Amino acid sequence: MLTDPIADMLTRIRNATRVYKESTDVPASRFKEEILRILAREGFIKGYERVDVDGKPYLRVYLKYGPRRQGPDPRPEQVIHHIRRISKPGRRVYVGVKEIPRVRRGLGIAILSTSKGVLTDREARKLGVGGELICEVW
Amino acid sequence: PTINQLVRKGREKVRKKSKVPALKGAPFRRGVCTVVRTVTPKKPNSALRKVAKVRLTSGYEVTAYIPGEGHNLQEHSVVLIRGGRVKDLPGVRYHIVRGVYDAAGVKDRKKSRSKYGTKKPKEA
Amino acid sequence: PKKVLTGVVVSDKMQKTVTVLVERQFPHPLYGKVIKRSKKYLAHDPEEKYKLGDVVEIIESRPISKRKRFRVLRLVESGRMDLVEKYLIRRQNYQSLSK
Amino acid sequence: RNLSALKRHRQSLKRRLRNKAKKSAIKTLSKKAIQLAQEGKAEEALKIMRKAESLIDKAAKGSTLHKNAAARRKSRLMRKVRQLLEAAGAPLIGGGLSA
Amino acid sequence: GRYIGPVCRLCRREGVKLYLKGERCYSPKCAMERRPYPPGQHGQKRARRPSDYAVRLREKQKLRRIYGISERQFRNLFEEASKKKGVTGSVFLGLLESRLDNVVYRLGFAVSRRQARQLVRHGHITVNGRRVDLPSYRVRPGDEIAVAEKSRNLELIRQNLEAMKGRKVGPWLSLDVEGMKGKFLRLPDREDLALPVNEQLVIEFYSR
Amino acid sequence: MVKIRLARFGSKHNPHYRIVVTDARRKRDGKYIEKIGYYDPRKTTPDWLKVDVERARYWLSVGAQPTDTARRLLRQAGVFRQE
RNA sequence: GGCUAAUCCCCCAUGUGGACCCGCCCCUUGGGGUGUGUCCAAAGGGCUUUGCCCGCUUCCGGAUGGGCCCGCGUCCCAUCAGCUAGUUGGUGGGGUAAUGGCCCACCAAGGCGACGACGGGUAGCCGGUCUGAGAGGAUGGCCGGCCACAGGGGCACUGAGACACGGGCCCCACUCCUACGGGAGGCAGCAGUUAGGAAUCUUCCGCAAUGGGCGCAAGCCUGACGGAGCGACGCCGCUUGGAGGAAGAAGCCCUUCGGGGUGUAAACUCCUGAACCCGGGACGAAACCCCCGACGAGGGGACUGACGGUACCGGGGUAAUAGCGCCGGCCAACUCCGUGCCAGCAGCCGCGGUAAUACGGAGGGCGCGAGCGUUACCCGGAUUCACUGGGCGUAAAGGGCGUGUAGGCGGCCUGGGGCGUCCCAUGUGAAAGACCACGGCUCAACCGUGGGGGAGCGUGGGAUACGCUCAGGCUAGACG
Ligand SMILES: [Mg+2]
Ligand SMILES: [Mg+2]
Ligand SMILES: [Mg+2]
Ligand SMILES: [Mg+2]
Ligand SMILES: [Mg+2]
Ligand SMILES: [Mg+2]
Ligand SMILES: [Mg+2]
Ligand SMILES: [Mg+2]
Ligand SMILES: [Mg+2]
Ligand SMILES: [Mg+2]
Ligand SMILES: [Mg+2]
Ligand SMILES: [Mg+2]
Ligand SMILES: [Mg+2]
Ligand SMILES: [Mg+2]
Ligand SMILES: [Mg+2]
Ligand SMILES: [Mg+2]
Ligand SMILES: [Mg+2]
Ligand SMILES: [Mg+2]
Ligand SMILES: [Mg+2]
Ligand SMILES: [Mg+2]
Ligand SMILES: [Mg+2]
Ligand SMILES: [Mg+2]
Ligand SMILES: [Mg+2]
Ligand SMILES: [Mg+2]
Ligand SMILES: [Mg+2]
Ligand SMILES: [Mg+2]
Ligand SMILES: [Mg+2]
Ligand SMILES: [Mg+2]
Ligand SMILES: [Mg+2]
Ligand SMILES: [Mg+2]
Ligand SMILES: [Mg+2]
Ligand SMILES: [Mg+2]
Ligand SMILES: [Mg+2]
Ligand SMILES: [Mg+2]
Ligand SMILES: [Mg+2]
Ligand SMILES: [Mg+2]
Ligand SMILES: [Mg+2]
Ligand SMILES: [Mg+2]
Ligand SMILES: [Mg+2]
Ligand SMILES: [Mg+2]
Ligand SMILES: [Mg+2]
Ligand SMILES: [Mg+2]
Ligand SMILES: [Mg+2]
Ligand SMILES: [Mg+2]
Ligand SMILES: [Mg+2]
Ligand SMILES: [Mg+2]
Ligand SMILES: [Mg+2]
Ligand SMILES: [Mg+2]
Ligand SMILES: [Mg+2]
Ligand SMILES: [Mg+2]
Ligand SMILES: [Mg+2]
Ligand SMILES: [Mg+2]
Ligand SMILES: [Mg+2]
Ligand SMILES: [Mg+2]
Ligand SMILES: [Mg+2]
Ligand SMILES: [Mg+2]
Ligand SMILES: [Mg+2]
Ligand SMILES: [Mg+2]
Ligand SMILES: [Mg+2]
Ligand SMILES: [Mg+2]
Ligand SMILES: [Mg+2]
Ligand SMILES: [Mg+2]
Ligand SMILES: [Mg+2]
Ligand SMILES: [Mg+2]
Ligand SMILES: [Mg+2]
Ligand SMILES: [Mg+2]
Ligand SMILES: [Mg+2]
Ligand SMILES: [Mg+2]
Ligand SMILES: [Mg+2]
Ligand SMILES: [Mg+2]
Ligand SMILES: [Mg+2]
Ligand SMILES: [Mg+2]
Ligand SMILES: [Mg+2]
Ligand SMILES: [Mg+2]
Ligand SMILES: [Mg+2]
Ligand SMILES: [Mg+2]
Ligand SMILES: [Mg+2]
Ligand SMILES: [Mg+2]
Ligand SMILES: [Mg+2]
Ligand SMILES: [Mg+2]
Ligand SMILES: [Mg+2]
Ligand SMILES: [Mg+2]
Ligand SMILES: [Mg+2]
Ligand SMILES: [Mg+2]
Ligand SMILES: [Mg+2]
Ligand SMILES: [Mg+2]
Ligand SMILES: [Mg+2]
Ligand SMILES: [Mg+2]
Ligand SMILES: [Mg+2]
Ligand SMILES: [Mg+2]
Ligand SMILES: [Zn+2]
Repeated sequence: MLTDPIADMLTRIRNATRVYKESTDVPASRFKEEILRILAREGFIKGYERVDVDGKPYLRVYLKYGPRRQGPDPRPEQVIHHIRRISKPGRRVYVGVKEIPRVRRGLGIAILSTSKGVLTDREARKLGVGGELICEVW
Repeated sequence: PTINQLVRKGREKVRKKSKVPALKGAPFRRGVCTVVRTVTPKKPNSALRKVAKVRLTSGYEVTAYIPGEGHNLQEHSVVLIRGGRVKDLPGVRYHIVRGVYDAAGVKDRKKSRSKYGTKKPKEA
Repeated sequence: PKKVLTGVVVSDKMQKTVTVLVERQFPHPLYGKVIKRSKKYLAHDPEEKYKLGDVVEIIESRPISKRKRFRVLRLVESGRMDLVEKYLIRRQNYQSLSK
Repeated sequence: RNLSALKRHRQSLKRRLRNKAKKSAIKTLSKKAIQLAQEGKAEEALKIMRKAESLIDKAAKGSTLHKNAAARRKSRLMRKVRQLLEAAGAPLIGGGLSA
Repeated sequence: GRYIGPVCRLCRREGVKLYLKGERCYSPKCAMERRPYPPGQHGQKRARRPSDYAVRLREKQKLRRIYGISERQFRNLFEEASKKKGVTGSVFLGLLESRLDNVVYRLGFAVSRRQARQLVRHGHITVNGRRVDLPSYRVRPGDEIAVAEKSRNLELIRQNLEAMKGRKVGPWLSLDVEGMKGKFLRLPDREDLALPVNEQLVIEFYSR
Repeated sequence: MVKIRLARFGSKHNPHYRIVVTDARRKRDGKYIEKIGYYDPRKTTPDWLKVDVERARYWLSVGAQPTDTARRLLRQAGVFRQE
């Protein structure tokens, strides 16, 4: 069995971007869909869309990269420099509203699952709620 | 270790073990001498070091180094123990306070008199 | 507020008394994971109403005896013997790990 | 030496021999009543019970047998007297108790 | 008791001119003139490249010797400045400038820092009508720093204020030369002081 | 007996008292119930005595007994003044 | 053995009221009301003696203070794995202010344990304190809160309250008295003695303040306390001068013998005036008390100091303690001489067996400065027990392999619950400390006033993404 779908999706994205792929198929679920929506709104991925692979539902995450570079290693700069699951099964993480971290001095995001839905750090702070600290992205 | 493993067993604090059982944890400990001896040092050095076996007020029997150039210490004189080992003499884990109880300070010592315990001279 | 807990009646064998098992979740104070510990309270059953495997509420009471400071407030959910079987199996496992 | 707090100790002993005495009387009357209730003599047991209740309240008047300890003794006494009386009861006097 | 002894040897050891002699660190006699090298037998020898700790230490020493304080009050005032809101270096400099004796020197009542410390210590100085003999006394903005009328007849004070005619005073200060008054207008900023010291080096020194 | 008295909270040669409601059986500098004023004998400030009268009026209505000095200070702020 | 008083004790009466058995009602564990029956009260003293004051009795309530109970938290060893006979529960009883195996009799055979029982080791706990970027580690002296003990062990009496430090009984050890039969003791109260130890103070002053006990008050008591003394033990402030003064005295040091250094440092010129002398000289102190008004309010008045003639103000006035560590690298500061694997230094690396910047002295220098070093201990660095924040192919580390128990972890969709989770309100989080602001001692240390913050837990309300749970559904995992 697959034991952490959210971390699995994050790692699919991490590997796909580390080899500069165009898209990636992640097994589909509403919670993953919300995470992907937050990513697309924050500009980390070009986007995503529902798809069917051999009858089973999946999510095509279309990733984005920087421009091609000079000198040796012309591989473009990554847009998702870093992705890291935080609250994983076996050690769940919950933060209050004063405990919401500032990711990379604001240049990054923290995705929270809260009573009011899945938000970013800024969104949860302006909303004034805390919740499960899912992942850092920057 | 998993988090569950750390909940079940957890990290183990590391105990320190005192290098100096000059007991009661006291800074100094007075005693009576048994032997005043000259001992040969370890491999890389060569000299004649003046040490003293001591019976202590804590019921302990140790060996202490005699600092300075010359000492008035004898077989049955009382002395104070300061602590601190001598790298090149295995066995002596303690030092001797000079200028205390029988062990007069180093005569004609003019540079470092806090250590070696000698009074301030006069300049005519 | 007299404390009210919820547990499963795990032992019947006493007169006018039941042994209830009450669970409790809380985050570990350093490692943060949600750990689940349980405790057996002795509840006072005056009418012998409650039987083994029942899920009842327990209420803080004026002491009935030594180790007895709680009374069975009411029945919540009657007759789930799986938790009782878990307790019995855990206790039976003590036959090993001795010599 | 020779602190006059000694006086207190002296007084103490006095007070002891007072309290003791009173207390003993109470007990010797109480049994005297209960026995007669056990043997089916309503009037005599009632009379002794009234005397015992009076003695108990008088001991409560002083530092001997003060707050609700006296009510305890009176309650237990009247309970045992009325209960023991119910063997061909016939509450003859009817004074000590409420009808 | 602060440092008491030969001073211009510290003009030399720090390599920079620090006028704690008052005058004569102006006239060509400071011994920084025609002898800029440090004191001792090895003064005129080549200087080996100093480590980072050496640079930080010499900078902090330069500052402390300039203001003439002991290391104890120096470090305690530094911690005080570190706890306050604002840049630690500029706040530290302003607190050092707030010292009563340093203010007496800044107002030109004394020729040097040590002379100002003595004029304070002996009660010749007035603060808001009252006398203060504590050189470590801190002057708040708005306080009036004058000379007690008992000491107004003194020849040294009249000499110093005779030379103070036409001379200019710090922008965060002001004084009336005839009535011997004076006013600590505001705390001086980093620019207000011409101190030949890099305060960031002192901050980095106390980092360890 | 709950009382109203003074607790010396200054320093050596600098006495500063807290007018305080406390059980008489505790230390004079120990734990108290309510702090209902402060007294400064040297009178080094414009305000050297404050009371918060109505609280003292309450605690007197329930049976607190002030010290002669405490009663003096309470009357000085007019806890008893009834016109 | 005898006499005698009372706010000592007893009996009767009065029953506002209260207590108790039984009945009823409302509440719901023994809360409140009610009916009859039974039982229960008391003390006088003082004056300005016709009125008031100090008291006394029963009761309801308030307040403060406590008793008992419960959730949760509270060190090490598993080379401590089984523990348990009042032990677990019941009925009745005893005891208490009060629940209770708290104790007792009888009945049942239970209770606890790997979620650390039992055993052993260590240890008063907390507010806080030290350190640390923080998490965390360590600690709990002093001040404040709670606990426990009063030579060791047990026991009760008196009382609202003790199982009572300066109360009592008994056993035990010790010291003293002893007519040998028997007695008296209890500083872990303030000083002080002695022992032990590296080491920790005066057999001080005082009731003037603050607080306590008794008293109508006057007042008495108070080694609580307020002060003083001793000790650089800590913190803070201060002095040992300031300015002028030689391309630069002697001495000492090095030298390429030309000189360089100590160095404006000294001498010396002038000025200021630590100490000490002289005089004035406190705040802390206003009530209690007196008197007017009714011993109230209010108004006004007067007695009251240990510190101490100290602090402080005014006048006069002398240039008037410097020491300690270090100078090979870490680490800031270098040369000469002397010693030659000796004598010695040493935190680690390491120096010294003939030029030693590392030994010893000198000169000079660096660091601090009434301190400076040393030892011990705690944290730190140490991300070296790694939650933040580490690892296991060859460096320490994958268990010889499997089966599987407890436990940990759990695919997709919908819904109910709202336990975790989150939010709001509120209660609590004492004071001191910490933080911020203002202020009081000439400044600070110190202290006051005010403000802010705060994890956790209680209660009420709300949110439902995730975790959980319950119900239903699906087939991608699993099995067939
Ligand atoms: Mg050798
Ligand atoms: Mg049963
Ligand atoms: Mg029972
Ligand atoms: Mg078993
Ligand atoms: Mg008496
Ligand atoms: Mg009898
Ligand atoms: Mg009693
Ligand atoms: Mg700052
Ligand atoms: Mg300005
Ligand atoms: Mg630092
Ligand atoms: Mg008390
Ligand atoms: Mg009133
Ligand atoms: Mg007689
Ligand atoms: Mg007689
Ligand atoms: Mg008679
Ligand atoms: Mg009477
Ligand atoms: Mg009567
Ligand atoms: Mg009636
Ligand atoms: Mg009646
Ligand atoms: Mg037994
Ligand atoms: Mg039995
Ligand atoms: Mg039975
Ligand atoms: Mg019972
Ligand atoms: Mg458990
Ligand atoms: Mg112990
Ligand atoms: Mg800190
Ligand atoms: Mg602790
Ligand atoms: Mg303690
Ligand atoms: Mg003490
Ligand atoms: Mg004991
Ligand atoms: Mg005892
Ligand atoms: Mg009494
Ligand atoms: Mg009692
Ligand atoms: Mg006791
Ligand atoms: Mg005693
Ligand atoms: Mg006593
Ligand atoms: Mg006796
Ligand atoms: Mg001794
Ligand atoms: Mg003292
Ligand atoms: Mg008094
Ligand atoms: Mg008094
Ligand atoms: Mg009178
Ligand atoms: Mg006396
Ligand atoms: Mg005292
Ligand atoms: Mg000394
Ligand atoms: Mg100092
Ligand atoms: Mg020369
Ligand atoms: Mg000079
Ligand atoms: Mg003069
Ligand atoms: Mg006065
Ligand atoms: Mg006055
Ligand atoms: Mg009159
Ligand atoms: Mg009046
Ligand atoms: Mg008086
Ligand atoms: Mg006097
Ligand atoms: Mg003077
Ligand atoms: Mg001189
Ligand atoms: Mg160096
Ligand atoms: Mg050395
Ligand atoms: Mg030679
Ligand atoms: Mg040589
Ligand atoms: Mg050699
Ligand atoms: Mg050398
Ligand atoms: Mg060295
Ligand atoms: Mg040397
Ligand atoms: Mg020197
Ligand atoms: Mg020291
Ligand atoms: Mg360490
Ligand atoms: Mg660590
Ligand atoms: Mg660290
Ligand atoms: Mg290690
Ligand atoms: Mg880790
Ligand atoms: Mg490692
Ligand atoms: Mg190998
Ligand atoms: Mg290996
Ligand atoms: Mg293997
Ligand atoms: Mg192996
Ligand atoms: Mg399972
Ligand atoms: Mg799931
Ligand atoms: Mg589960
Ligand atoms: Mg909820
Ligand atoms: Mg709150
Ligand atoms: Mg606070
Ligand atoms: Mg405060
Ligand atoms: Mg001020
Ligand atoms: Mg809530
Ligand atoms: Mg909902
Ligand atoms: Mg749901
Ligand atoms: Mg299902
Ligand atoms: Mg199918
Ligand atoms: Zn100069």
